[PDB]
Amino acid sequence: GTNVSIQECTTNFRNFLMSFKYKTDEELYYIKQLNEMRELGTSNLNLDARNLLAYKQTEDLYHQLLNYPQEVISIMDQTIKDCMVSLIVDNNLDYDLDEIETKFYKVRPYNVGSCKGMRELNPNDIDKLINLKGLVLRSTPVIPDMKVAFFKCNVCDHTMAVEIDRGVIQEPARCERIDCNEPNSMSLIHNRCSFADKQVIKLQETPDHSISLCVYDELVDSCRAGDRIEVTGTFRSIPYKTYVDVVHVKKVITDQDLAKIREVAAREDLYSLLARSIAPSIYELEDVKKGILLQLFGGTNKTYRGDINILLCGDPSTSKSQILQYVHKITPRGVYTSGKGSSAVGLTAYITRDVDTKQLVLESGALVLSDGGVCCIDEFDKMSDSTRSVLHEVMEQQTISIAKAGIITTLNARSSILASANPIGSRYNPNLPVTENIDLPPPLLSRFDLVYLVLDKVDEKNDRELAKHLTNLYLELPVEFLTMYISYAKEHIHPIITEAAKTELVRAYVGMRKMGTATTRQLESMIRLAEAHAKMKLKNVVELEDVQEAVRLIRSAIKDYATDPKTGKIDMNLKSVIQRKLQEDLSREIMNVLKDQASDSMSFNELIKQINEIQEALSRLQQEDK
Amino acid sequence: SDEINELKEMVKDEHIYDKLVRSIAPAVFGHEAVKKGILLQMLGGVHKSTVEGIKLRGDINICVVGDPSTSKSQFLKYVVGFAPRSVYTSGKASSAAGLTAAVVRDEEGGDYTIEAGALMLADNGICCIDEFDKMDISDQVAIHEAMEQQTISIAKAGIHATLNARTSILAAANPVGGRYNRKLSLRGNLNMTAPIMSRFDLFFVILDDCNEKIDTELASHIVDLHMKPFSAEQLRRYIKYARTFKP
Ligand SMILES: Nc1ncnc2c1ncn2[C@@H]1O[C@H](COP(=O)(O)OP(=O)(O)O)[C@@H](O)[C@H]1O
Ligand SMILES: Nc1ncnc2c1ncn2[C@@H]1O[C@H](COP(=O)(O)OP(=O)(O)O)[C@@H](O)[C@H]1O
Ligand SMILES: [Zn+2]
Repeated sequence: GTNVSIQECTTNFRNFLMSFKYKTDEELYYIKQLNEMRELGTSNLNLDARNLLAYKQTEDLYHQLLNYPQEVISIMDQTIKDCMVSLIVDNNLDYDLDEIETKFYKVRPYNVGSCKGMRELNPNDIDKLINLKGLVLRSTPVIPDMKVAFFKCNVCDHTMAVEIDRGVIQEPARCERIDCNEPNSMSLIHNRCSFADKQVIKLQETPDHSISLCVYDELVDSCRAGDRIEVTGTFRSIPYKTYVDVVHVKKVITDQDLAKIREVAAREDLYSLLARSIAPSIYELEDVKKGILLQLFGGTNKTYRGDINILLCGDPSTSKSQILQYVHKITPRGVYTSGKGSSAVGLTAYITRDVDTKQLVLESGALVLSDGGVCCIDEFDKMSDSTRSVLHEVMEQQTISIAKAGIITTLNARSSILASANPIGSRYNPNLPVTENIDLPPPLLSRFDLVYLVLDKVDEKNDRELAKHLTNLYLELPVEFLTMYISYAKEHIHPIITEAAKTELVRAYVGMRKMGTATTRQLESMIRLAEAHAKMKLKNVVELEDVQEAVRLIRSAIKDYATDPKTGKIDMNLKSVIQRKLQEDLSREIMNVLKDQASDSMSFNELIKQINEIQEALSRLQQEDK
Repeated sequence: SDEINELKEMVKDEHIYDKLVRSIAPAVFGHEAVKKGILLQMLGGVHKSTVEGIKLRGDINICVVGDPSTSKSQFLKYVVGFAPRSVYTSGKASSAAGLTAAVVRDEEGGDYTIEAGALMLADNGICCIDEFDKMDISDQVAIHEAMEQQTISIAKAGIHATLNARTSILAAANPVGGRYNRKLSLRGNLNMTAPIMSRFDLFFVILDDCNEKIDTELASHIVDLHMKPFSAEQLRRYIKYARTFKP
């Protein structure tokens, strides 16, 4: 039989429809919406199906409804019309009822509890209500299907209206007129009938493989290529192909977690803790910790994207593969790629026409699959020139335009790029300029936001610092919180640069400008990194402290202070006479200011701000008893 | 009359040519020469037919070369987003057949049929190509006939027609050394040979320097993009009228 009882279920829902609340949170849910639905000129309701698990009896209905979803929905349609009629004229709150009474309605639950996944379903689970999620790839054009058949008698012109029931066409045998009764006289007119839209949308399903979905009526063309989708429909396989008759589609934590987030947000060692906790296997590298982390935070997206990209110009023995391999896991799911093992087709796509669909179809490459996420490109120095040409438009407009035989179209591949590149030769050569140690053209090398020069020096002292860190780690914040933090930060914070932070950028950029390769590309990093720092701070505006720290980070990443302004070479070491004179001149002025004020002494905090606009110099004076 | 007066206010004003140049891609700062050049390209000259039978080109080809920091792709994006008919494409992505003409086997028969390439699309319009110096010479050649004769000649597998290709090519490219080798002259920094250079009625090379007075203003307003005379709809209305005059 049927688990659904016609009168029992409509009574059970009637109690739910008038008594449901979540636990001002105390207000009833649909006591408010019922009036709003009568106001609406819509033809259906997307029912808040998460309410079913939020109430006791509704979950019991769900298990009962698991095998009979159609019957209740059909009953709800009449119930909706009856609810409209009762609220309009029986409650005497409205009088516009004519169109509603004659027409037909539907209801769509959208947040039902998910099932045990696609591949885990069973032959008896066919025709049962399910809930799935996935990504839409392709869409078929509008396909009409028969609903009403129009027959005209070919000898007397009499017309009949015949409607299909359960997919059956019934040909009348004789004309229904009293006089004209010629057998088989009824004829079908193709273009006097009535049709309904049927569309097939292709979904890449990730169970709680790709499944070809199906939609009907107003649900067609509501789903388009690249849409992020959750499915509430019926798993189907009929005499046998696996497909889902989509009933509804969705186009898309505790307060204790908020307390946990705020504790890390409030503590002063926030940046220190993040570096200390992001990569246990990698020792120190404070700036590199700040670098990739700011890539994951990302800037703000306005219409101007925040896709920060980083080049690791380190020596070819520093753990950087140990990072990006680890980055691919910790980050929200992206794609791990190698420049050596990738091609222009491999990154972008292969696009071709389809006979059935009569419009372009795409086979997404590595780069496109990372749309909206993060991708890692190892062996960036070994990428083919044709493939490298793609990145120019990717890192300037996040789009790729193709114009070849029979195909002219543009795509979108908005993504973040993490790039690691060994120096030319077996090791970095500081005796040559930095731009000559990197095997990348200036047009491509300029558009990266951050370039990091990680060098390894043979120092016995620093060797023990690194060695004892690793050697004891393999004897004998968690990733769950870290991902929870990043997802929280990306979700909420959209900082806006303040007036004070804006003006400092001018002096910061001009200073690098007059030292010239300081193109306007690096000015993008002067805002992109600024927003990502405030987002980590969770401050809803970008602070000047974020601005100056990011500028310092760019300076430290490129090592400007250790780079020759003449030929671009790097100092190996990065007591001097200039240190002497500065200390001497500082000491001379301190001896005056300490006594020029109308006191024998003053606080050192005020003294520093008086002259800096020091501790060693005054300590030496104390040693000399001055 | 209201349409007539609205269109008239853009013609019978004493400074309209000055005004309209400042109304091309207002987001891009500076480069006031290219704003004149493209605006003139958008109003291509009079096509003429000789009493002898020869025809004279009326459309204008323009090339722009700059350092990888000088915003030039923004001009192409603006043109393809503004022009009545326009096509955007990239250097390496494009190919000879895709640009000019595609010989494809036709349905309902065993004989071939042309398919409109990039140039045939947006005919009587502006065609835009980015990273022109990246294009192959062998598929740069195919544009030559369309640039001057405004026609495409095909003799391949049973097809022998000549197709209208009245298109104004707009291109962007970078010098051979990535940066402009300011030690040398304009003669040596460009890999474009003499034939293609002669065809471009206008040819711009824009350079960048470390002038503080310029960079401070340049940095001031590019930040305003990330901070946030005649309207863009007015220009198409004006052009739909201007294209008629034949001086
Ligand atoms: N600072 C470091 N921290 C941890 N491991 C390191 C470090 N430097 C080198 N290594 C080790 O040296 C090996 C080299 O790997 P890596 O530098 O990541 O890539 P590659 O082998 O291409 O240089 C790795 O197995 C890594 O464990
Ligand atoms: N005058 C300007 N006005 C606005 N933005 C500019 C200007 N000059 C440079 N830019 C910015 O600098 C970047 C330069 O990139 P671009 O030169 O277009 O790269 P490509 O060489 O690949 O075309 C652009 O994204 C643009 O936003
Ligand atoms: Zn009859």
